[PDB]
Amino acid sequence: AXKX
Amino acid sequence: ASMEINVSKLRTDLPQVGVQPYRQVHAHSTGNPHSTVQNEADYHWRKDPELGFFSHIVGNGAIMQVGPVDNGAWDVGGGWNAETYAAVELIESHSTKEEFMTDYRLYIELLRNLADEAGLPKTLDTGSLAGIKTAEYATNNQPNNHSDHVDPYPYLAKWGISREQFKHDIENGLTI
Repeated sequence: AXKX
Repeated sequence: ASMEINVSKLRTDLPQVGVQPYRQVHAHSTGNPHSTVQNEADYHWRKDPELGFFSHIVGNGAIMQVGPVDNGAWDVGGGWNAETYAAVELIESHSTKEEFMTDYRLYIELLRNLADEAGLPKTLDTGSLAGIKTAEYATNNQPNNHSDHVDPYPYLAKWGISREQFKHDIENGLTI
């Protein structure tokens, strides 16, 4: 997963 | 069988991301060869959300809802964060193909169900904004991308599920  | 979802680790304090309508369900895998579904849920519960968060985890024969749906998410590292209706993580710690398949089936079924719940097409990695998208597809296609993630295809390939098979299962449903 990944906000960036 | 009835679908069962464990909501014990649903992290309500995660941030609002974007606004309805959310056009996508995101298919992920954990990239973690050793963690169980509970390990993933417990880490997700306490972690800095900026590192990435999601809504569901599938593993060890269980489905856990760990974050809100219909909320957006910081799951794909770019503009399609604001399209996340739900984001599902498949665990990667299976010892055997049989154990993998139990969870893979739940994963397909849940991804389909979440798309239905969201009013979205049960399609995989199409060009249309709406549908089920892999992290790979988001990385490669979303605006303002900052991710290098390409899940879940590599893990599916480890256990002999091709790109075409995954697409077929999402789009037509499982068969024997």
